[PDB]
Amino acid sequence: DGPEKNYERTMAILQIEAEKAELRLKELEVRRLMRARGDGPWFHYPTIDKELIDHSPKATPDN
Amino acid sequence: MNPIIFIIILLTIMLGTIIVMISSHWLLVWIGFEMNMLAIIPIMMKNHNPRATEASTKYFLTQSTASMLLMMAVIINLMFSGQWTVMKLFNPMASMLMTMALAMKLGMAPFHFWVPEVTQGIPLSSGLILLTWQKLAPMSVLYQIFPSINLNLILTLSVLSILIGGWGGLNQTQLRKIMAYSSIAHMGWMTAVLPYNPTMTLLNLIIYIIMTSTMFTMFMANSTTTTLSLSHTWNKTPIMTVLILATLLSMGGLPPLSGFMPKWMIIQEMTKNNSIILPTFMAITALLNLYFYMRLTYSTTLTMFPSTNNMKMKWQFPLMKKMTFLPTMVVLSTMMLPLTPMLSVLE
Amino acid sequence: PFFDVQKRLGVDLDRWMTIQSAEQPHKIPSRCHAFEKEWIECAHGIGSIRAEKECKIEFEDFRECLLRQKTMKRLHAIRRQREKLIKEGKYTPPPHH
Amino acid sequence: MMLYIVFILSVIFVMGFVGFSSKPSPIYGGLGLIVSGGVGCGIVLNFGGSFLGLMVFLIYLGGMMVVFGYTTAMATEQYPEIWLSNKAVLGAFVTGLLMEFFMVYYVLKDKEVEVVFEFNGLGDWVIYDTGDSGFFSEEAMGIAALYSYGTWLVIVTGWSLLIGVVVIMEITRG
Amino acid sequence: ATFQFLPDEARSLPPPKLTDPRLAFVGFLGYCSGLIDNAIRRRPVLLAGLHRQLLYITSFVFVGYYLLKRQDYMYAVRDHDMFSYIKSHPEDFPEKDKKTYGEVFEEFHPVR
Amino acid sequence: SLLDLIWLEAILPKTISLAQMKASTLVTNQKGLIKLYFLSFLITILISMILFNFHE
Amino acid sequence: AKTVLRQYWDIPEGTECHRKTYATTSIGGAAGLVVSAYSVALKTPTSFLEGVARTGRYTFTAAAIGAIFGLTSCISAQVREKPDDPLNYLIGGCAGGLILGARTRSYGIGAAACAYMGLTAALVKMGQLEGWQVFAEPKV
Amino acid sequence: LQYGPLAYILGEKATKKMTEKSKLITVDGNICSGKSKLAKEIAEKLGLKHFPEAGIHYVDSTTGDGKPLPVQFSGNCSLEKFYDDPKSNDGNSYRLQAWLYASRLLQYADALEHLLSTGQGVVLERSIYSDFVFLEAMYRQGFIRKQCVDHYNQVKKVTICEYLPPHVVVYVDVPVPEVQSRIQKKGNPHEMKITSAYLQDIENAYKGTFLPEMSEKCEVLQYSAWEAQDAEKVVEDIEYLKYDKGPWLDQNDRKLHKLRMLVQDKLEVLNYTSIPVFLPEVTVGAHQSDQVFQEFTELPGRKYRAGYNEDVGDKWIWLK
Amino acid sequence: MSMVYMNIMMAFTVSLVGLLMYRSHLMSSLLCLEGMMLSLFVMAALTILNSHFTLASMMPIILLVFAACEAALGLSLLVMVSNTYGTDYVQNLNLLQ
Ligand SMILES: CCCCCCCCCCCCCCCCCC(=O)OC[C@H](COP(=O)(O)OCCN)OC(=O)CCCCCCCCCCCCCCCCC
Ligand SMILES: CCCCCCCCCCCCCCCCCC(=O)OC[C@H](COP(=O)(O)OCCN)OC(=O)CCCCCCCCCCCCCCCCC
Ligand SMILES: CCCCCCCCCCCCCCCCCC(=O)OC[C@H](COP(=O)(O)OCCN)OC(=O)CCCCCCCCCCCCCCCCC
Ligand SMILES: CCCCCCCCCCCCCCCCCC(=O)OC[C@H](COP(=O)(O)OCCN)OC(=O)CCCCCCCCCCCCCCCCC
Ligand SMILES: CCCCCCCCCCCCO[C@@H]1O[C@H](CO)[C@@H](O[C@H]2O[C@H](CO)[C@@H](O)[C@H](O)[C@H]2O)[C@H](O)[C@H]1O
Ligand SMILES: CCCCCCCCCCCCO[C@@H]1O[C@H](CO)[C@@H](O[C@H]2O[C@H](CO)[C@@H](O)[C@H](O)[C@H]2O)[C@H](O)[C@H]1O
Ligand SMILES: Nc1nc2c(ncn2[C@@H]2O[C@H](COP(=O)(O)OP(=O)(O)OP(=O)(O)O)[C@@H](O)[C@H]2O)c(=O)[nH]1
Ligand SMILES: [Mg+2]
Repeated sequence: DGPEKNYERTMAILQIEAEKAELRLKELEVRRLMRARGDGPWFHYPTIDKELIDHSPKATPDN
Repeated sequence: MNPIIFIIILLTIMLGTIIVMISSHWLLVWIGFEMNMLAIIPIMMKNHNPRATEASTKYFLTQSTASMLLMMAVIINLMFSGQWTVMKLFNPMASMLMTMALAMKLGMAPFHFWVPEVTQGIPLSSGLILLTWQKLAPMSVLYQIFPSINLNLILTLSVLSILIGGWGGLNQTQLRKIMAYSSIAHMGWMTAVLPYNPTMTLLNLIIYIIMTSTMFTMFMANSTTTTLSLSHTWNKTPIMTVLILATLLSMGGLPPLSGFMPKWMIIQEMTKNNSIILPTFMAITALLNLYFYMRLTYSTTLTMFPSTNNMKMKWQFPLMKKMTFLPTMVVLSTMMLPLTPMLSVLE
Repeated sequence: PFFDVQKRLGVDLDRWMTIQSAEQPHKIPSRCHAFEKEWIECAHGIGSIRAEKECKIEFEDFRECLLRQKTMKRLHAIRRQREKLIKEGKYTPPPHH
Repeated sequence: MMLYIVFILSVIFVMGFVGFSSKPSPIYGGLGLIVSGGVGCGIVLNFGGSFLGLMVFLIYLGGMMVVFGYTTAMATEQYPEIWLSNKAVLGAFVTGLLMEFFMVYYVLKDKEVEVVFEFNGLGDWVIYDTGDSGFFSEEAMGIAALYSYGTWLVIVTGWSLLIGVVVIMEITRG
Repeated sequence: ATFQFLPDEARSLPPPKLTDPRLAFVGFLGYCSGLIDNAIRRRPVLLAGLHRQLLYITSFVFVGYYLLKRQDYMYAVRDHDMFSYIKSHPEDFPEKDKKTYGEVFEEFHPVR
Repeated sequence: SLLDLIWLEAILPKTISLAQMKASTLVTNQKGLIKLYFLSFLITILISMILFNFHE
Repeated sequence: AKTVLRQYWDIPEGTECHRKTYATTSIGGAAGLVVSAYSVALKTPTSFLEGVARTGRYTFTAAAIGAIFGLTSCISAQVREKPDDPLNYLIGGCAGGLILGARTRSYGIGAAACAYMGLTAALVKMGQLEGWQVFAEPKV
Repeated sequence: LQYGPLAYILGEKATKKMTEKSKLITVDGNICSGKSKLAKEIAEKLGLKHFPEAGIHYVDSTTGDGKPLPVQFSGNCSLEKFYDDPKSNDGNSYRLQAWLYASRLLQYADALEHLLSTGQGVVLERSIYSDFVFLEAMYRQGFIRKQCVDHYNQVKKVTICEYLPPHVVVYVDVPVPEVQSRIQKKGNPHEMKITSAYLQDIENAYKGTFLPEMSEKCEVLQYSAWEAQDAEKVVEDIEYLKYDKGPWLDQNDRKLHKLRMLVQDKLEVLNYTSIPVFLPEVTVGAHQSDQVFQEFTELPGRKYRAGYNEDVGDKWIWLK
Repeated sequence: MSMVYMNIMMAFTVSLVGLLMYRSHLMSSLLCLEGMMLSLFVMAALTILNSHFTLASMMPIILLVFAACEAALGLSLLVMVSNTYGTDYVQNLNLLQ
């Protein structure tokens, strides 16, 4: 292969590697914030589903 | 045992595990554990000899005690939360009791003394159920309560299990006690990563089950239960010795074998959380496991021990054991590292 | 659950007993029905990490209803003082108390 | 004094447990467990659970009857041990009663006691519900719901009892 | 979705090609299992039971195809979550003012 | 000299391999008695709470 | 342990050695007692005295190791005017290893204990200087 | 459908095939006592399967083409060499005895499998239950070490426990002086070197240990030389037996299902004949072991599992 | 907490220590197991009854059902242990050391 093909093949490799390297750092920062603040899809530990509550009139008034 | 009775009992063992895994209510989880223990004892007692009786009694006493602590945790959780949902626990004393209860059920150190003895006292097929299927239910509960588990407690058990499993295997010549201590060591890795990434606990669990299932199936094929009895395999089935070698090296975590993957992934997760001293200590201590895997490969595959004259009679007869799934499990036990990114399916 | 087969298949095997704000026979309400419902509705959908922090009031009140620890401490404080005042000839209970 | 009915029963409850936890002859361990089942029924009864209380008493009476039979066959020696006959049994028995007494003394001396965790000693009546005028037992409606609401619970319990018969026969067929 | 191997939203992703290198490896693993099966049972390894050998390959590829599809989907989900979170929290991902090496300073360590 | 004695006797493969043998024997030389194993379960729980506060 | 460990780190390094030595001696004794409980539980003594005599050796051996570690580590820093020096714990660690060898009647253990305990202690001092976590909080 | 739990679940239970002609008969007696001739007659008259006594090549006859294999594939154990030099240094005496026991154990399994699978009774000439008589005579004559006797007991202790003893034990009781005469008439040169003491040790082992034990759990019939001549008399006794003792009365379907599962898997049967107890007599090193094993697989129709050898005319291998 | 809980919790602890500290008779330890269920039953019942959570009133009953299975399972093993050694002593169960 000529120097030009390998040269610009190298650039295409460097771009892909640089893009992945950035996303790897971004993910570690997103995971850090999501876990600390619990305001994202990840680390979303379940709460009790409110559709299980009964809202009918009960046998007594105060409840 | 009537074959139909064995199947129904065997289906009940699975039913209890499935009930634990699909239950959203602490009572049904406890019921699932009781159903599982009820159905497994008759499998342990299947051959009705004093050793099997001892193993079943030691197993029953351990599992019963864990169920009491587990139910105690559930009732304490009920006092301090008024609900039964399977999820984080609302009382730290309840978290400790449940964590310890599950640790005994798994056989984690220092609640490990029963695993070597129960495994040695029961047939190989029963030992396979004990060291593989019986891990699913307790692990699945740990996978749901981990947000409330005390970090020091869970990591203390993991470190102790890896050490005690590593040292315990060095002195064993019985294959069932080697698998027991190997199991204790591997359980440590699963719970060590649990606080950080529960997915890697599932990955380690599945890969441990595939590799443990393969080893037990190969022991059953030639009806070997001791190191020396296994040392005759080269003189009947040469192919089997080669599969034992590859599977044992994989269990030791040697690249490029499948067994390296869970250790590789767990180290990644722990370092991402700036946990450096612990994965380094864990990886080095796992070299104890490799050492007593390498002895078995020496006496099994890489050398040839003396035979006996009567061995010539076995040359004329073929293997007739089922060896169910053995060709598939051994390939999965060894040639899966190139497919590591498939672990995201567990997410 | 580990495997949420109940949600997938739509069957309801054990969710009915999980909470005391769920439908009870003849609509008999639990003592802490209102406190549970408030906490369950506060924390719904936001996750435990957020709920531990943004629903402390609802949970703290619910815990008080369940175990009544603050109330019993208050009563022991009142009862203890009356013993001090009764024993010192300082206060005298009215006829109805 | 009568307001402390539930506490007094709970004191006898623990004493029964010290009775069989000290582990004398299972003949006397069974006796200790029968007593604890009795005052345990009394405790639950005083909280409005007459059915729950009477049943735990009934179940444990049949269980200890089987235990008594098994003791004479498989857990008997020439000189069955009473609480006074053994130093280890007496030492455990004495230790448990002294640990019970002191907990009682402080909680009564102060109306609160700290034994690892804070306990209020105002009497157990203070937590009871004030209002009540339904024309039924709440425990009965809850227990009776096992057959309408608890379809899944009946299946797993029924199966386990059926398997229990199959299992015990396998285990005991040497 | 809850407890679903492939949620419906996964159909917006391009399915794995039938010539995927990862799928070819899975098919190869089935071939090896087929050969081991002949070996342990002591049949001619390459020749025996070609009907059995074809089922080892076919079943591995069948299961592998769906595993690769779920694998791909879970990684698409991870990116979808990550990018939306970055969108939802601009203050936590601020653009760096990028100096050039002409402006930035680096201490020089001679290799003498 | 004595300094190299520490740098050797401590790091010898014999030293490493022979300490693993002691630890192995301590771990595995048990009596197989239900009584002793459960007595140790009691000690593990007590020191877990009293000493490490795992229940706190 | 949490509170006892805190007080050791609470007081400045190289100063108040009597208090430092009290901390390490307490850490030494607790470790010996824990070993004594497991030892007697799993390897039953023949008589009640030998059970006490076995508790006596292990607890004293462990307390001596800690007391010598705390004393040597504190005094070494005090002499050398270098509080936050990892080397001070290296000397404390070896002295402890020597106590184990002296208490054990075996030059093989004393040397090996010196090296491993010497390196371990220096890593501990490095650990809190640099902030290394052994049980790290989940963060990502 | 190969027999297994599924076949049993579908109605292949032993009780459906047994009768009062489903018996396991063993014919015993000293050397040259007329066992084999009597054994054939009993089987012919009762319609039972006759099993010729298990020799060095019994396992050969049940596998492959049925022909004897070269003796290197049996450790070179030699009956003639035993009679010429019973004290040879290479351990031929015990190596033969250990091989013979495993041959009888294999034959006993084959007989039980035939009995259970088809319901037809069988007739054997000696068995694992009476093989020890030669072990006892060999040791009493100093032909084997005490270590060899202990080895034999270990293998027998973990193998003979899993089987049921014969229904009927026929014993032809011939006095020793008569045997020494009959051996002379027979013409076998090696066999003529058997000493009277050896034969009196076999008779002592039989009459003193074997028959008393078999009495407690089997129908033991004994006969003189002249009674043994007419098999019709012997058959008449067998056909009018009671069968009121022994473990065969306590067997049921699930127990015989377990027994059949064992005897049909020959490697499971032979499992403990090769326990790793390194006696010099029966131990073999890797270089000899490896060299003979490679030779074994080169034998015709022996490299692959039966049915997969093209060099002996097996077809459709790519579909099997 | 309420004062009854002090003795019920103490009762569970006493039986737990009872189970963990063995003597000779294996039957004695099986009683300490039934003791733990009895205290668990009682303490669950108090919580459920006091809080007026109706649907869990069946929970203590289900607790007894699976305690009976454990006791029946434990007694079955004691039968086979006794049939082997002639006693229920636990020191005889040490073959697997
Ligand atoms: C690609 C990504 C994945 C990368 C991971 C690594 C992939 C490799 C994983 C291997 C998985 C196990 C399958 C190995 C197949 C081995 C086949 C073989 O070696 O031949 C078997 C041969 C049989 O001998 P024979 O009597 O002639 O035939 C009887 C069977 N019909 O047996 C013998 O006769 C040999 C007896 C002597 C024993 C020699 C032992 C040293 C040589 C072992 C080589 C295999 C090493 C495998 C270990 C893993 C290596 C990475
Ligand atoms: C495993 C092959 C190497 C054999 C030597 C063993 C080395 C040790 C293995 C340890 C783990 C390291 C694995 C390194 C390979 C994985 C890295 C990788 O290549 O990922 C990308 C790969 C697709 O490769 P790509 O760059 O996109 O080029 C496509 C050209 N058609 O996507 C993949 O993940 C596919 C990886 C599977 C292997 C390549 C499959 C080639 C396709 C034909 C099927 C394989 C049949 C030949 C089996 C060879 C076994 C030795
Ligand atoms: C592209 C392939 C690259 C392979 C990379 C290997 C990576 C490691 C994979 C590990 C798994 C290894 C397979 C499992 C072991 C099975 C082989 C074995 O057990 O022993 C070797 C065996 C020969 O033993 P034998 O008893 O003689 O069997 C009869 C075969 N004629 O069987 C053998 O003869 C050797 C088997 C291995 C050779 C595979 C050959 C590839 C398929 C060729 C297609 C068939 C060509 C037919 C040619 C004849 C027609 C012209
Ligand atoms: C993680 C990424 C990697 C993914 C890996 C995927 C793993 C899962 C894939 C399944 C692995 C097992 C594949 C088994 C292939 C061999 C099956 C075969 O050829 O059987 C031949 C014959 C029975 O075939 P037959 O039952 O008639 O087929 C219809 C099935 N209902 O009878 C025989 O002689 C077969 C005996 C050898 C087989 C071992 C014993 C198992 C028995 C299996 C029963 C049939 C299973 C059908 C497989 C279908 C799978 C889709
Ligand atoms: C292995 C032996 C097992 C024996 C089990 C014995 C019974 C165990 C009782 C468990 C419940 C004890 O409960 C323990 O004490 C009181 C209970 O109000 C709490 O007390 C503390 O926590 C709560 C938290 O809001 C607050 O009141 C405050 O922080 C503090 O008072 C503890 O946080 C709790 O952990
Ligand atoms: C830096 C980390 C390196 C990690 C390396 C992995 C650790 C693996 C540990 C394996 C240790 C077990 O291996 C064991 O060691 C002891 C050392 O006394 C050997 O012991 C050998 O020498 C001793 C005396 O010196 C003899 O009493 C013994 O008869 C002899 O076998 C054993 O033969 C060996 O089986
Ligand atoms: N050492 C030894 N020799 C045996 C054994 N079984 C047979 N033999 C020998 O093999 C030869 C044949 O055995 P026999 O059947 O008893 O002799 P026989 O000539 O056939 O006399 P018959 O009873 O009439 O058949 C004899 O030389 C036996 O000594 C054995 O278990 N051990
Ligand atoms: Mg003959």
